[PDB]
Amino acid sequence: SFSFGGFTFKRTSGSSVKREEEVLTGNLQTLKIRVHEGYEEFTMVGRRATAILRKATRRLIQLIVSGRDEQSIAEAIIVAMVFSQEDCMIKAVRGDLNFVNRANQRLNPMHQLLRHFQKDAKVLFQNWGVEHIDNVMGMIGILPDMTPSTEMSMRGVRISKM
Ligand SMILES: CN1CN([C@@H]2O[C@H](COP(=O)(O)OP(=O)(O)OP(=O)(O)O)[C@@H](O)[C@H]2O)c2nc(N)[nH]c(=O)c21
Repeated sequence: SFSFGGFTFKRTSGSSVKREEEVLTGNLQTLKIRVHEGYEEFTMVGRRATAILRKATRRLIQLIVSGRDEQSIAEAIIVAMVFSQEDCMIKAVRGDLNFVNRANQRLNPMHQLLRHFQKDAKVLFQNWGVEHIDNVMGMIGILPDMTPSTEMSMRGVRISKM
């Protein structure tokens, strides 16, 4: 297990090979990220939300989240989207990233991204994408403005009523 974004991640299936990649944000800032290539499934546990995530190579496949309120659910979605390393997330960055930790040391690139989207996830959610969903009992969709929907949801994302 490891911790990211206030969530305890535990991998429950799959594996990944690693490779270094440089990505370029819209503000023309180069970020050096470590990509984990391959299908993996994780449970995420937070203070007020939990999630199950399936990802592949820079690609969120499926995310289910449960939480007490809109805020904590949003927090889990943000962490999963950043963790996915999806291009649309990199492209959602606005301005330069220069965040530091509690010892004023520069955060590594995944935490630069996390901090950025913890401040504002509007562009992230807006650029992520939406899809039609099926009616499945116990599950509901969520739109980029956090409105629930029985018909549509952000791509790959479902909210559990349980
Ligand atoms: C995006 N990220 C970041 N990340 C981090 O990289 C750590 C795992 O690195 P690792 O131990 O070198 O790879 P691992 O798959 O565990 O190797 P192995 O299973 O052979 O022991 C995780 O604890 C986590 O902090 C990731 N780890 C996994 N498994 N998948 C991922 O997508 C990611």
